[PDB]
Amino acid sequence: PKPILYYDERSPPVRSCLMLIKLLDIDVELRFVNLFKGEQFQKDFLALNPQHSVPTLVHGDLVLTDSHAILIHLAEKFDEGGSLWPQEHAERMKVLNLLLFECSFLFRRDSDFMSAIVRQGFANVDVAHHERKLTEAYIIMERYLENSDFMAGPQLTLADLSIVTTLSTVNLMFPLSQFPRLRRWFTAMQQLDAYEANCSGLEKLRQTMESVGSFQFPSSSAVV
Amino acid sequence: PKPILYYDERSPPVRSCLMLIKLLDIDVELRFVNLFKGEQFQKDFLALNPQHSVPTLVHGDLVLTDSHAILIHLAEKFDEGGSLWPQEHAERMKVLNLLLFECSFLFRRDSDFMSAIVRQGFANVDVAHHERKLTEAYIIMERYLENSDFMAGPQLTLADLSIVTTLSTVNLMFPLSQFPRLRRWFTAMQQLDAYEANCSGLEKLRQTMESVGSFQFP
Ligand SMILES: Cc1ccc(C(C)(C)C)cc1S(=O)(=O)Nc1ccccc1C(=O)O
Ligand SMILES: Cc1ccc(C(C)(C)C)cc1S(=O)(=O)Nc1ccccc1C(=O)O
Ligand SMILES: Cc1ccc(C(C)(C)C)cc1S(=O)(=O)Nc1ccccc1C(=O)O
Ligand SMILES: [Cl-]
Repeated sequence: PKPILYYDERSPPVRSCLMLIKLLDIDVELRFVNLFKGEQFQKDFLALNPQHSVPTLVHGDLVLTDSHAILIHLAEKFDEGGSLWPQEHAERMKVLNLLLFECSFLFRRDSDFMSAIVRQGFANVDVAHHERKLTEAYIIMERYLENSDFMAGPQLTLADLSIVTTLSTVNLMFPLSQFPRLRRWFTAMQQLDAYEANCSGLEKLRQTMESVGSFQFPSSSAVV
Repeated sequence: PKPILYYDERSPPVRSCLMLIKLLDIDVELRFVNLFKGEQFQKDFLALNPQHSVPTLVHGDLVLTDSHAILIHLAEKFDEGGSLWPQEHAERMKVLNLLLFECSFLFRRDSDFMSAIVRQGFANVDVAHHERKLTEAYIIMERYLENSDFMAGPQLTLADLSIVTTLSTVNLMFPLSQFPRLRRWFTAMQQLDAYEANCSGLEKLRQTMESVGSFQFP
């Protein structure tokens, strides 16, 4: 039975899974869950995933409710032996470490910022506070890229797929002018055929956020 | 060379690593980084871990900056063939899925609440708001425990070690009396010899929070 992905492409973690699915040419059934309308609280979806979150993957009996587990599972089943989720223990641990950075730091802070916009309206958000917190994430990623060409080493890994979607979302608001390594890396990610899977949901998120938050992202910020 | 763990045992994720180290008899060099004094910001540690977070593990050339990577790494290096980090793919994915629940949901929400105390003062925290957020996490774990004795299945895994330390920290404020499966699970975890590794840091966190929060837990 082929994998089933419950998804809303506005979510950066969803887009990371879509990028991997395109990159590896995985045949997956897509089932849309509209987060803006609250469909993640439908009784049947809640029973499947009590965290009421996307992405959620159903693959046979296996139910995964975190993008980072979905990325690892799909890499192991469809990029077996490959370099996205590298074979050598230390290289694999490096990728895992950066996946968890994305979960615990970059996504956490972007989520905090974007949900404050939705709850309060942009005009009432402490933007300087969130600018400091997300600039710190930029600094950390710049450090990682000062030591290696991609996030977790010399070649593309799951860490880049996980991080680039949330980075592109942060960068709707906050420019990368002061971060040359992160700009070079982001530009390189944008040249990948798989990055096409990030573009549509990023734009839909931009539209939804501007509407719900009553504001406009500065057009000059996003690297394009 | 033996692993080096940079730690402050007030941190629940740190305590999860301490529990695994005791559980597996890992010879580790502990290096205390006093988070209350901001030692995670001095130049050499920042250069080591720009996230300025504990636990941080240095094992040869490998530098891990997240408790869940540290748990997996130590289980793979020191408990190959064990049930804590099971080899079968579906079981391993299930443990991984719960480790990420701890990171993304349970710890995130407990960190939100505790941060609010430190930043705003306990007297100014919207306790009802955080009670709702953390009770939702209790509800989810109760569902996870519906038909299995542990978080990720019939046996103790890394997921239980990760979750129990944060759970004990949430439980400083919010009791478990309404969640029968979760309360029984927690009592069972407290019977593990390895759980002794959680006790000191939990008490030190309580004391530090009550001092800085200018308050006193229930
Ligand atoms: C991850 C995510 C999914 C869906 C959305 C929209 C439906 C708003 C387009 C936004 C985001 S987001 O990355 O911008 N973060 C939030 C923003 C607002 C509210 C909640 C969150 C959250 O993460 O829970
Ligand atoms: C990460 C951290 C930093 C500083 C502290 C001291 C209170 C000891 C200064 C504790 C922690 S902690 O690791 O002990 N957990 C939290 C406790 C309070 C607020 C936030 C957190 C959190 O992690 O977010
Ligand atoms: C199914 C399996 C069997 C044997 C192994 C090893 C011999 C490599 C331990 C690994 C796996 S696994 O494909 O499920 N592995 C990981 C999953 C999540 C995070 C890290 C790993 C990892 O391998 O380090
Ligand atoms: Cl593989």
